[PDB]
Amino acid sequence: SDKPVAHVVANPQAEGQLQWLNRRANALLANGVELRDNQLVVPSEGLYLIYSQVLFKGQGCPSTHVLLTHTISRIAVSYQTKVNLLSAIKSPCQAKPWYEPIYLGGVFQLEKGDRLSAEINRPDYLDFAESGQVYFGIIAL
Amino acid sequence: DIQMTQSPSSLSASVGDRVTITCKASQNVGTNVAWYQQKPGKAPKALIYSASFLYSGVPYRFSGSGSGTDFTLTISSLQPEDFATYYCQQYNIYPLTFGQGTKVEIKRTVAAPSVFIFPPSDEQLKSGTASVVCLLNNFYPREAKVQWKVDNALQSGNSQESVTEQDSKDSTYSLSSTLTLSKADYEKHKVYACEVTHQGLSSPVTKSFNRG
Amino acid sequence: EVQLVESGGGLVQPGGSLRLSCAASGYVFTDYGMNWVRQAPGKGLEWMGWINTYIGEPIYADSVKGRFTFSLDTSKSTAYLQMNSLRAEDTAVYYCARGYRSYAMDYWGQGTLVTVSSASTKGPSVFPLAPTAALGCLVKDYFPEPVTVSWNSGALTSGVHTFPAVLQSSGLYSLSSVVTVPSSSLGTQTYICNVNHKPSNTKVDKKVEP
Repeated sequence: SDKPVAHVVANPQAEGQLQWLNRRANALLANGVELRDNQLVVPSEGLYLIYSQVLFKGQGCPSTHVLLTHTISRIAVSYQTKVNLLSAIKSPCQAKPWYEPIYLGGVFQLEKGDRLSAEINRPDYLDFAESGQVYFGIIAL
Repeated sequence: DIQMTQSPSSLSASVGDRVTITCKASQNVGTNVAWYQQKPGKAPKALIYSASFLYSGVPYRFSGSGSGTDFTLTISSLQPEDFATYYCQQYNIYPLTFGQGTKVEIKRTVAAPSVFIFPPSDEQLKSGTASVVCLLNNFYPREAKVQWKVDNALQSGNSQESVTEQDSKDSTYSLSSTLTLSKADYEKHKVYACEVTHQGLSSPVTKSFNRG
Repeated sequence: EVQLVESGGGLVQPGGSLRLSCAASGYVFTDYGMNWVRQAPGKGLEWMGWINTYIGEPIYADSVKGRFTFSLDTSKSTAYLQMNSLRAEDTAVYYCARGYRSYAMDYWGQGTLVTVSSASTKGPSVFPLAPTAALGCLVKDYFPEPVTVSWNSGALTSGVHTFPAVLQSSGLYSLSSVVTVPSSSLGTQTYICNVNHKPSNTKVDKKVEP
């Protein structure tokens, strides 16, 4: 179809890191959306559904309070400003492993050439082990 | 202008030790705070951003924390190569401002210096001044005393020293000493000697030579 | 690989004028702003300013306002620092570092040392220190700094010690670089230290044997 679209994914081999990946089955880069420096490039002005999900996993809890945070940023072409659009926080800890997912979703108007960044603070805590657990995506509407 | 004050201003720790340095901001900067690592005479390497976020390819043992005014950088397990100076920075409002830096030095098991002595290059003597060099190699801790002796005559005022920063592999030091005199006083007295003392060595150690 | 490579620095004379270039590679140059940070010799980090690479507008710190100016050649991916009316107090390593507006700095230029000084450049001298065996070079009587030393053009790093320069009574610096080798390697393999001094005249290399 004709709308700018992306659904991209964490990279299974990417070593302990969040690397957004469209070369995959059931993954999308289309209609001018580019993946540049691990960010989504908005090809045109409009309204975009933006969404991301990360799934964190620990084995047990180390002795610090852990704050897992997951964030989608808009880098505006002209101003060159990084700004929070979507952010959520989780606090997993207070033998056996734990799993905290985070979902982010929303509708904003984006200028052509704007960039979207899906990022988290602790890549050591990231589980992409099976598929569909870590993904970044937008489609214009 | 937002102050950033790191504590301590420097610290020693053993390899494997948890290490904390703390940053306090003269105003609430929220989470807009970043930590940098500068190894000596290198550019800064970006470590953490928006106060907890890790930059890619940066080892996990690094964790940033805090919000409000107080922030802490934490090295989980200290490593020989974590030897560096670390700067917190606030980007909340202009101008950007940095902490004053915190030196992180590694503590390690005692090492005794390798002593080498260097008659000056003939090419120098030709040009008319002269230099004798002593190399203390790969030792710890940093204190060493280098006595320049020419046939038991203890020199002074005439010689300088340079010392390395901590080698990021083994966390040791190395010393270069230089004894300068013109060719006029090259041939001057009997021995050209270098005596060294370090608390890794059995008894005070000279290593030497003579001319020609 | 993102790369900021800087140059233009080196000796100047007081009241003088200098332009610094930060040449960026490996990213879209107009996708990020550029920060200018200077660091005094051994002191901490001072933020001079930021420039938007897309629309070209800079922002200056109050101290540096107007006495320095930033500019761009977008098309060659280089950012500029114009420095004028330089005082001895201005001596520093100047850094370009990439970042968004009012945000952190991910990539830093290797830095380049500006020396504001009345004196004139002095090219190094260079001398062999001839012999587990250790050996080295010595770089006497040069001003200003920096000086870099490689060995075998960079094919020998293991064991290389390059000392910080002392300041001699001369007013002139000097430094030595050494390295240790095995005691059988003497006579067989080829060891030559390669000394540069860029802000002045030079490149040099030196053969070293008993």
